[PDB]
Amino acid sequence: KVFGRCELAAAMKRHGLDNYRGYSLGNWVCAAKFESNFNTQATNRNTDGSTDYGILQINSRWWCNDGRTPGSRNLCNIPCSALLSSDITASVNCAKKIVSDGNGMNAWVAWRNRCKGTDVQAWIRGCRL
Ligand SMILES: [Cl-]
Ligand SMILES: [Cl-]
Ligand code: NA
Repeated sequence: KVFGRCELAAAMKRHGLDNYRGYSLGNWVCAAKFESNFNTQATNRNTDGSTDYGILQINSRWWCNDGRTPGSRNLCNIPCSALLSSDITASVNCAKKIVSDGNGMNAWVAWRNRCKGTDVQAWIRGCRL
């Protein structure tokens, strides 16, 4: 599913991401914009053989099992394919564990390079929340 900006902001808010670990909603929307263009079906293979999945491009290296990432972990206890669902629950629930992992949203390299330190509130401006 490809979400509209405000539609995903509302879904993210409902699932508890607004100010989760201190990150206002626009940070979550901005990260999703640049990680997947708001497409729950996005996937992207990494050079080490791991794959990123979903609206927040969660990596199989640590967080989910895809049966093809040698030596990886499944810290979120879920098959990576669950992160591609039109239902964002798993992506949100696993992103909550990642952002609680000590590095905050720096875990998402696109957030660090394209959202951090910017006016992220613009990503939810105008949305009914
Ligand atoms: Cl594996
Ligand atoms: Cl933090
Ligand atoms: Na894995």
